[PDB]
Amino acid sequence: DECWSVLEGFRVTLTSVIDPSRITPYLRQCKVLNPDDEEQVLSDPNLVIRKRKVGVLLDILQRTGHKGYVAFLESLELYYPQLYKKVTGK
Amino acid sequence: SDYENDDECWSVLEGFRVTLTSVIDPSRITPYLRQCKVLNPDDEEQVLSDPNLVIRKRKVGVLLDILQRTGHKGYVAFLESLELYYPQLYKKVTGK
Repeated sequence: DECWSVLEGFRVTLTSVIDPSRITPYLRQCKVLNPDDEEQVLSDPNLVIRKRKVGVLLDILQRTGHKGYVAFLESLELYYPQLYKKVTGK
Repeated sequence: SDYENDDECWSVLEGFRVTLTSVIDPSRITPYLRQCKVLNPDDEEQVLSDPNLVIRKRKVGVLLDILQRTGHKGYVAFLESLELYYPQLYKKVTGK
């Protein structure tokens, strides 16, 4: 049908206002975004932007003390194994 | 002797900060960290939000293209998400 092509006139309005991370959880639960879709939308290919977001993440985790430190290292061992070895001396 | 106590553990990662922040794509690990109970949903939204319009616009464009490929089901779901989270946009694109 024609629903999406009709919405095209509003594309720039939509893209200017929406912060995608506010709606991707809803859309994932609707099963119209698969996990690879969401990872694609939310990923940060620009280094400057990525660095800022990781910095904010580290700051949030730091405020939880050792608990966040341990969970963070677990997350590296799972998703960034080479980074894990570098920061833990293994 | 403990050299990563609650007081000092983060300071030991300080020397790796530039590398950590350059290699990690945060959206890949925030779901796991939320399951470890060290990130609240509010924290995760702070991390993943995009304050730069140019970046936001690209990501929403990518999202819209993915949703368009799911046809009418994606359209209905998308409009519901606007009803809830962007009510003024919902009205605008539906004529209210």
